Formats: sequence, C-alpha cells, structure tokens
Amino acid sequence: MVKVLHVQGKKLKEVQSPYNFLNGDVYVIDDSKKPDGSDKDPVDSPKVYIWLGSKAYADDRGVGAWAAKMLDKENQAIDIDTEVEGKESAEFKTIVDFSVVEGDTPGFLKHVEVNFQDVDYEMYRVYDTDLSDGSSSDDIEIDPVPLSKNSLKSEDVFVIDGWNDIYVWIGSKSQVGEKAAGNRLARKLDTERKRTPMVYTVNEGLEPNGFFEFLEKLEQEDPKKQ
Amino acid sequence: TTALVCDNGSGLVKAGFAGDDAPRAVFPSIVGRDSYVGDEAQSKLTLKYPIEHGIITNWDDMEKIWHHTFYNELRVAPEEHPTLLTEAPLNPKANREKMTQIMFETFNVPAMYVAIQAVLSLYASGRTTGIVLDSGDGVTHNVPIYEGYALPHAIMRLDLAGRDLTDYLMKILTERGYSFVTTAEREIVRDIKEKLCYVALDFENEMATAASSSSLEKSYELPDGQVITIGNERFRCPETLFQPSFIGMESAGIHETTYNSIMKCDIDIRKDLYANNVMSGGTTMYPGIADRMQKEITALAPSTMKIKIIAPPERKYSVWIGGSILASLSTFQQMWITKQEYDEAGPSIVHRKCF
Ligand SMILES: Nc1ncnc2c1ncn2[C@@H]1O[C@H](COP(=O)(O)OP(=O)(O)OP(=O)(O)O)[C@@H](O)[C@H]1O
Ligand SMILES: [Ca+2]
Ligand SMILES: [Ca+2]
Ligand SMILES: [Ca+2]
Ligand SMILES: [Ca+2]
Ligand SMILES: [Ca+2]
Ligand SMILES: [Ca+2]
Ligand SMILES: [Ca+2]
Ligand SMILES: [Ca+2]
Ligand SMILES: [Ca+2]
Repeated sequence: MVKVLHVQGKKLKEVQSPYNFLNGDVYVIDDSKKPDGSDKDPVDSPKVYIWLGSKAYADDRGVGAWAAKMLDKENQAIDIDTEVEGKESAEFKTIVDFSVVEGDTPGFLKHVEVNFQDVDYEMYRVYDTDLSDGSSSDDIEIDPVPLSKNSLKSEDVFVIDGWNDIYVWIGSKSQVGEKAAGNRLARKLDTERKRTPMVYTVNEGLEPNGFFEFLEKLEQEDPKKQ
Repeated sequence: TTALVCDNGSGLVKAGFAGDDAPRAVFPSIVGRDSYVGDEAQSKLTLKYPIEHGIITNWDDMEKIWHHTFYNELRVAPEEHPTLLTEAPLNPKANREKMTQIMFETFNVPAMYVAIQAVLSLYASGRTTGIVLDSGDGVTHNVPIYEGYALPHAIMRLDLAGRDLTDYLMKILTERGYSFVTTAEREIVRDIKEKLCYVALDFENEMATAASSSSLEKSYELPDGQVITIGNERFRCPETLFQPSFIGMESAGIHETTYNSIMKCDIDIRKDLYANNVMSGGTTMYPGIADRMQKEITALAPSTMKIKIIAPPERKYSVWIGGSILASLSTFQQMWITKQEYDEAGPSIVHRKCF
C-alpha cells in the first residue's frame, strides 16, 4: 500500500516491488495516504520515512529530506522519520519489504575543485606494471590500498599518508623506479601542504620503533575511509 | 538562471552557485577602511569584523562584503541572480529586515531568501528533526530543530569558537618561547591547530600519557625549514570547548550546552534529538570530537537513552552545501521573496516568507 520514491538527482521517481535499495542512495517512503489517494485521518498516524543509504552523499540526502518536508507541508499531521541503512526501526521494517544492494546513483551537484584541507589518511601502492621491458620507471601506477600492515608487500613501494607525517615504505624486493616515484609522490603531498609535513623513507625490516603502532592508529582514526 | 548561495560567517564568507558541490569563494569576513575586503585587507588600515558572533553588526561594512562577493569573487551581476542568504540562530527581526532591504534596494536581486544556518546543515544530513552543534570561528550554537523549524526557546549559544582556540594555542606556544606577530605567524598557529590538534577521549588519561612518554608528540616544519614540536598542546587547545575555564570563561562546555538544549525541548521529542546530534562548522573538524561528545552525552543522559553523533566528513561546508542543494529545487524557490513582492510590501515581508 505504501508509496516508495527513489531520489535520482533533483528528481523523485516512484519504484515498485521488488525493492532493492541502493546503498549509495536515498528513498522516501510515503505512508501518509489512504488506499484511494486521500490524506489519512490523523488518528491513523500518517508517516513519511527518509531512508539514508550508508554511502549516500549530501545531495541525495537533502533532496530526500526536502521532499518529505513538502509532503508534511501539504498535510501537517504527517510525522517524518529518518531511517539509516542497517538500523531501521522495527516499524519501518514492518511496512516495506526491501533488501539493500551495492550501488550508487550520482547526485546532481556539480563537482568544484576545492581542497577541504581537513585531516585525511591514505595508503598508496607504487608499482611498475611491466618489469619485462627492462625499466621500473616507465609503467608506474599509484593505487590506493587499505591502511594496514596487510597491504604492505615486499615487491613494491608504499606511501603512507598520515596527513602531517608521510612515510615511504621500501619493499625489500622492490625496484629503483618505484622508490623514485614513491619519493616524488611524498614530495608532492608535502609541497601541497606548504611543506609543513615530516617525510620519512623507511626500509622493510628496518622500520622505526613507532612505525607499526602509527599504522594501526591511522587505520582506526582515518576520518574519511574510502 | 542559477541562484547564488552566500553563507556569511563571523570569520569566513562562503559563496558560490546553487548546484555546485562546494563554495567557489571562501575568504575572510574582514573589511579595512576606501574598501579592502578579505585577504586584501588582512595584508593592508583599521580592520573591522562586520559579523560578530554570527550576527551582522556593521551594515556599511557588510554591504561592502556583499559587493566584493558579487563583483570581485563570483564576478556576477547580482540583478540577474536570485540569492539565498544565511543567518545565525536568534537573529533579531530588524537584522533580517535590513538584510532584505539591502539585497533588494542596493543590489537589486530578482529574488531572495534567508535560511537559518543550522537548518541547512540538518537537511544536508538527510533529517528534518535533530539538534545541530554548529561551531565556527566566532560562535558555537546548539540548535534543536523539529520538522524543519528551529526551536528558538531551546537554542543555546557559547561565545567561544575557532578564533579563541587559535588565540589560546598562540598564547601557550608563545609561553614556550615561540613568537607570532607577522601575518604569516598568526596564520601559522591556525595551520598548526587545524593540522595537529585533536580532542582527547579522556583528558586526564591523555595528560598522563603525554607526561610519561613522547608518543603523542608531533613535529611541524615552518616555512623557513625550522621544526616545531608539540605534545599536550595538541589536545589542551580544543579541550577548551569542553572546559571553557581554560581561557577564563565561566560557562558550560559544548557537551553541557547540548544536554541543556535537549532538556529545554518538549519531553516528547527528546529521544529523537539524542539520536540525531549533527555537527557542523569548521570547529567541529577536530579528530576525536564526535567520540568525546558521545561519551560526554552518554554520561549526562538517562542510562537507557540511545545517543548518536552524526559528523559528516564535509561538515565544514554543510551550511553552504545545504543552501546549494535546496536553492536548486523548484519547490524551494517557489517560497522566495520576489522583487515585486518586496516593492509591494517592503522589508517586513521577510518574516512571513522566511522562517
Ligand atoms: N580542520 C580544522 N580543524 C580545526 N579547526 C578548523 C579546521 N578547519 C577550519 N577550522 C576553523 O574553523 C573556523 C572557520 O569555520 P566556519 O567557516 O564554520 O566559521 P564561520 O562561519 O566564519 O564562523 P561563525 O559560525 O562562528 O560565525 C576557523 O576558526 C578555522 O580555523
Ligand atoms: Ca547516490
Ligand atoms: Ca507534521
Ligand atoms: Ca518522528
Ligand atoms: Ca616497465
Ligand atoms: Ca613499458
Ligand atoms: Ca614492484
Ligand atoms: Ca616537509
Ligand atoms: Ca582516508
Ligand atoms: Ca557559520
């Protein structure tokens, strides 16, 4: 009986069963109207729910919350609830049958190039993809990898960006071009941050005493896990 | 045609176009007097802050900020753009009227709207009910909101925010034998604060750790190549938000103002507020603040109470981003004051159309 609306950019689009909520998206579940399409009697507690996917960004969230406000505006007896992926109330979970799937419709906001300049941590793998050609400098790729001792591999170089502290970890079996590219990446991050960071190049097995404790805290504390 | 969003802060102007994911102009809310605005004034005069503790107090200087925003930063003709403006909680009625009169009579905008900052942040988090902690450069507010409307009797205000934390870090670094006088140097301390400071989960335990090892020490390289080291300064400085007595203020810290605000609200919505604390503003960016707030509210609240702190990663610009989202939706712009309605009714229209 309930009407379920999917935020798509600045649009609300109605969807039908089966409901597969994308975890990067926002749905508005309208439980405010009686079978025929008329507003429900305030005695029957009309409700509107805003379901927030765990990966949904501010535009999808704001479009969905404003859409619920607009339903409340036309019928003030409506009660609005926000539900969060994986912690939905027993009541919401009673009125819609749904599953949650991995997926993300991009929001409508246009991307502008501004650095928020807030503490963020990342680990990068620095590797040449073809050593058969006799150079370790011509096919360098930089991939983000999870912040963890588990991502460290002897064969490559890793840049551990702890914002103000930057470590270049040299695998004992890594190549010269990966060391050069690793150090150049650390230098670029240091330069972007007006040179305030401390930059260290460390070798595998010869890590300073603080090193692996520092890697654990970065993984726990990383304010933007992505 | 694209609406403009201008979020006027005590410390910084955030401005840009509805539909962008971030403000294109961010500059200091400073005027030097015949007019230097922003970084141009902070390098060259007597400098005045037109906005104090979030409320506009100098209308000649504010006009000039808006002028600088329109023509120099955004390079736009304001007569061609509907303009969303933001205001602080508890903005006096005469202030909103003057804001409306200036936008229409001086800058001739086709349409305008004034939104409460905290409300824009709450929408950006996907909520219409909740309590916002908004902490910027000049003021901190607790703003409880029910289905889109701030509850003015329950708003709490703390005249302590990022500039005071910067001043405190400058004081204690100066006592250790560093000196900050130059434009650079006052901006260096702010950069140290933003890069190295954090909120301790347990302040006494952190002090003990810092007294007994060097594991909390961090270095910072100055522009000349000289290195600074700090340890317990990193967490003593934002601890001031929870203990304002650190800077000689006898007043409640932000965890107590949150609790006090929630307690001024109808008992019926309290459970919803506890579960929907949204943080916004640059001074909520410290690592650890969300976890500390969770621990402090848990200690104050009933033992059964479900507590949740929402701290989106983009929250330094949540207000502006909320404005940019809402100013983009047709249903929202239908609510704005048109130039025709202003001429027909005058500045007092703002109270009927904008709340
Ligand atoms: N990562 C960070 N850590 C700590 N403080 C920060 C960070 N980024 C910005 N700040 C501080 O936030 C303040 C600016 O925040 P904001 O723009 O929300 O304030 P505002 O709107 O100008 O002020 P107000 O709301 O008090 O009128 C400055 O004091 C700045 O130093
Ligand atoms: Ca999405
Ligand atoms: Ca209602
Ligand atoms: Ca409710
Ligand atoms: Ca190669
Ligand atoms: Ca090759
Ligand atoms: Ca390799
Ligand atoms: Ca450096
Ligand atoms: Ca990260
Ligand atoms: Ca502000």
